[PDB]
Amino acid sequence: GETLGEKWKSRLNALGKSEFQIYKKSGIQEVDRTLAKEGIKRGETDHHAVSRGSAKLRWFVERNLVTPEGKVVDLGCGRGGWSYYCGGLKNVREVKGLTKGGPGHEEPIPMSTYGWNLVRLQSGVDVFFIPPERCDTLLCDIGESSPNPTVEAGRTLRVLNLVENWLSNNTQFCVKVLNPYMSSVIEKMEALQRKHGGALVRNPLSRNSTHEMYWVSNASGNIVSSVNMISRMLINRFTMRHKKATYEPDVDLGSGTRN
Ligand SMILES: CO[C@@H]1[C@H](O)[C@@H](COP(=O)(O)OP(=O)(O)OP(=O)(O)OC[C@H]2O[C@@H]([n+]3cn(C)c4c(=O)[nH]c(N)nc43)[C@H](O)[C@@H]2O)O[C@H]1n1cnc2c(=O)[nH]c(N)nc21
Ligand SMILES: Nc1ncnc2c1ncn2[C@@H]1O[C@H](CSCC[C@H](N)C(=O)O)[C@@H](O)[C@H]1O
Repeated sequence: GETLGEKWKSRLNALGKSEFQIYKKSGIQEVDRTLAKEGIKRGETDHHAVSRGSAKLRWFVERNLVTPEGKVVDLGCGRGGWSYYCGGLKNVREVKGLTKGGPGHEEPIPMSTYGWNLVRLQSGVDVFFIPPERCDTLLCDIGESSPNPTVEAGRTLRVLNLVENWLSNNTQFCVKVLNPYMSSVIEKMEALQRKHGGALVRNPLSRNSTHEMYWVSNASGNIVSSVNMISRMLINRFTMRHKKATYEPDVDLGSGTRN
C-alpha cells in the first residue's frame, strides 16, 4: 500500500540479496558494452559510447519521443553519454552538458565521436544553483534512488521544479522521473503535462529495481494510467523464474568533427 507502486517498492525492499540481483535483470533489455568499455580503457576516443546511457537515449530518439535539435542542454551529464549521442544528430547545433563529478561521481570523458566539437561538458557543477539558459532541447537524467519512496518523491519533485525553470513554449525534452508513482509526483506531473504536454514513458533498458519513467515531449497519455501500467509490469516480473536480460549491440557514434 497505498499506491500500487508503493506495494511494489516494499516487495522490492524485502527481497534477499541473490533474489534482488536476479529480479533486477529479469526480462529486461541490456546493451552489449564489453568491447566499447575495453576500447575506452585503452584510450580509444572514436566510435565508443562513454556509458550505456547513449543507447538509453537512442531508444527514445529513434522512436521520435524526443527529437534533439538546436542548442541542447544536458543536466546531470555524467561521463557524457547523452551529450555525445546528441553531438552526432543532424539538427543539433550545440550541446552543453553539466554534472557534479568530483569524488564519488562520474567525470566527463573526452571523446572524438562524431560531432564531439559541438559538445562541451563541465564538471563540478550543481545544476540546482546555476541560472537557467535558453535552449531548444532540455535533457535531464538526475534522480538518486532511496529505499524510502517518500525520500524519492522529495528528490523527484526537486528535479521537476528544476526542469520547469529551463523549459520554454516549444522545447524538446527528455527528463528522468525517478519516482513517478508517489501521489505528490503524480500531482506535479499532471500540472506539468497540462503546461508543456508530453507524457511518461518506460524505457525497456531500465532495470526492474527502479520505477523510473521519462517525461518525453513527443508523447501523450494519461499520467496515472501510464504509471499504474508500469507498477503492474514490475509486480508481474517478481513472478518470473530463471529469467534474465536480452542483449542488443551498442551504439556506434562514429568519429570526426562537424561544421
Ligand atoms: C545501503 O542501502 C542501499 C542503497 O540505498 C541502495 C544501493 O545504492 P545505489 O547507489 O547502487 O542505488 P541505485 O544505483 O539507484 O540502484 P539499485 O538498483 O542498487 O537500488 C535501487 C533500489 O533497489 C533496492 N535495492 C538495492 N539493492 C542493492 C538492494 C538489495 O540488495 N536488496 C534489496 N532487497 N533491495 C535492494 C532499494 O529499494 C533501492 O532504492 O540499495 C540499498 N541496499 C543495499 N542492500 C540492501 C538490502 O539488502 N535491502 C534493501 N532493501 N536495500 C539495500
Ligand atoms: N545536482 C546535480 N548537479 C549536477 N549533476 C548532478 C546533480 N545531481 C546528480 N547529478 C549527476 O547526474 C549524473 C547522472 S549521469 C546519467 C547518465 C548519463 N545520461 C549518460 O548517458 O552517461 C550523475 O553523475 C550524478 O552525479
